Amino acid sequence: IGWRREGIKYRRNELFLDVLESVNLLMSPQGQVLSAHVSGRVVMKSYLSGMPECKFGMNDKSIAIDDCTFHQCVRLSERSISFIPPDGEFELMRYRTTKDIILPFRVIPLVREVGRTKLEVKVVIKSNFKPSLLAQKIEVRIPTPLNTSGVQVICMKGKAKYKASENAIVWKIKRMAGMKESQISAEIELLPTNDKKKWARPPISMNFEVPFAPSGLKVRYLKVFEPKLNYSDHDVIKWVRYIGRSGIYETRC
Amino acid sequence: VEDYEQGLSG
Repeated sequence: IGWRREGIKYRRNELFLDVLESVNLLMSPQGQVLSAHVSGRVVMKSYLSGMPECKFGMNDKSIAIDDCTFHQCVRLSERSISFIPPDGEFELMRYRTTKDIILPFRVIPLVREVGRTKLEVKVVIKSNFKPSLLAQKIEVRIPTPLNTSGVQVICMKGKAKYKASENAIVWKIKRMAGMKESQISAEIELLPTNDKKKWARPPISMNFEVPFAPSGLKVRYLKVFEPKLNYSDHDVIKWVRYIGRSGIYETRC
Repeated sequence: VEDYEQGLSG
């Protein structure tokens, strides 16, 4: 074992697991999911005495993993995962998922043209997850046409600015609980324009962080066995956090 | 969103 030395001892045998998923979505204007995937990694931070043999178990039956490499120390086959981890922080596994992804937010855009002069836009977001969980760091980014003289917005939650240099309205919300709805309206004031070329309407995109794996993955157990030393599994202090963040998360209209 | 939960569940 060239990844972990042999004299390692800790008063407090403790490990930390991070499940870090980025969830990607391309959604049609009429709500069809055009494309969706999740990339994830499990990072482990372990302060464990000796040369312990852990078994990592999750609900891979109950979700479907489409492939994934592991860390050198993983013993290859419920065909569950086995290893002696390096001390400190390392990447346990990396994975991909396409089936049965929880799409934490739903974006519902509504767009109305007022002659040649104004666009009326309403955008609704819906959080799709347990009410006890908060999403945070939410941005909705609404692209505006190149011939935009100015923008008025109203929204009850958050703050929104027109950012002319980037041709987008950006709406930010610090936190938002599962199973809710929020909306923004904007009046976009148009300059006159070359009648011929139509507006090539980029999607509305989102940023967010959520405290669960959007793939549905959960950690069931991480079992520690070091059989020379006089600690056992139930002496180990175990922590998990899940951090699901948006990758490319777009809704067309 | 980035708080450690103690123990693993299912």
